[PDB]
Amino acid sequence: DFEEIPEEYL
Amino acid sequence: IVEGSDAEIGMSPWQVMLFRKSPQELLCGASLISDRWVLTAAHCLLYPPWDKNFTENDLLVRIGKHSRTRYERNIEKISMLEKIYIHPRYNWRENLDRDIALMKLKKPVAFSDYIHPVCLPDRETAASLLQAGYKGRVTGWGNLKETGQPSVLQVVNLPIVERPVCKDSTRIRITDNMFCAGYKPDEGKRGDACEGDSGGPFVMKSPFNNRWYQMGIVSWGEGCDRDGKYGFYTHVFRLKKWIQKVIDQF
Amino acid sequence: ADCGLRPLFEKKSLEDKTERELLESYI
Ligand SMILES: N[C@H](Cc1ccccc1)C(=O)N1CCC[C@H]1C(=O)NCc1ccc(Br)s1
Ligand SMILES: *[C@@H]1O[C@H](CO)[C@@H](O)[C@H](O)[C@H]1NC(C)=O
Ligand code: NA
Ligand code: NA
Repeated sequence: DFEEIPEEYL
Repeated sequence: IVEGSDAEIGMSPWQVMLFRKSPQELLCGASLISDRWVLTAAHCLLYPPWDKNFTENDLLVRIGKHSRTRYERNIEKISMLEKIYIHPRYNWRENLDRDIALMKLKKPVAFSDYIHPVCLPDRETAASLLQAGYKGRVTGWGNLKETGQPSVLQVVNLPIVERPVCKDSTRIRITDNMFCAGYKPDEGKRGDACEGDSGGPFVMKSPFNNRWYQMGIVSWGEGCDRDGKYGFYTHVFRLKKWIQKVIDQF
Repeated sequence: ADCGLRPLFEKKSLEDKTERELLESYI
């Protein structure tokens, strides 16, 4: 349901 | 938040979203109290009855947000956690007594029009403002009703309730580390926090110095916005000696 | 130090739409 966040934070 | 309204832009710039890395989902609200410290409810991180026990690497905080689900490019900032601190006498076994936790960020967050810390109350501000009938403000991205989810941050203003009314509304044992808020059935107006609003702030605007202070943390309730029930909030000032000890030592 | 003063409200002397409700309760 959430827009994917930038991979750099994961 | 039940029976609230859409927040204005920048209305609650201390609002923090606690976000699970995998699966990517909202876990809780929280608040910004300096460039490196975030305040939330202990049960957002540790609640063994529900097999909840998060570690730092499980979690992110998202600061500066308005939209619940959008990635708000150039506005929100996402921070990793250095360390979690839960109150040592947090009572998850019984009644969520001392439902408070601090999260230290790995790096300081840059303040902006959308990102700014709330004040924590001194004894005098707490004594003056934590009075039955006085209203505070609760914000969050949690459920809009007990039994969907909002597009943007929700806000509701609620009056503090007399402690005997709080006690008489529930079978749960209340403590001096809690207060409750909400309208009475006769008052007409409605509103409450709900699941997903956990850990977010109950704030009051001091009429003495026109600053916003965080008096409470969304802690617990039996349902959401039920007649004759009230939301319960961690009494931040009562626990401020623990807050200061953590920040001063870490 | 700067805590509790919002860039888009107190810092610009703008009020949000419901903060008056809080003030009116502080009797
Ligand atoms: N329904 C229980 C009642 C209870 C059980 C055990 C000890 C104390 C209270 C409850 O609130 N919780 C269970 C643990 C977490 C907490 C919660 O869901 N918090 C969030 C909110 C729900 C409604 C409002 Br308003 S805030
Ligand atoms: C929570 O998890 C940590 C690390 O996994 C562990 O050390 C701690 O004992 C756990 N606490 C509870 C109450 O289960
Ligand atoms: Na009771
Ligand atoms: Na109610």
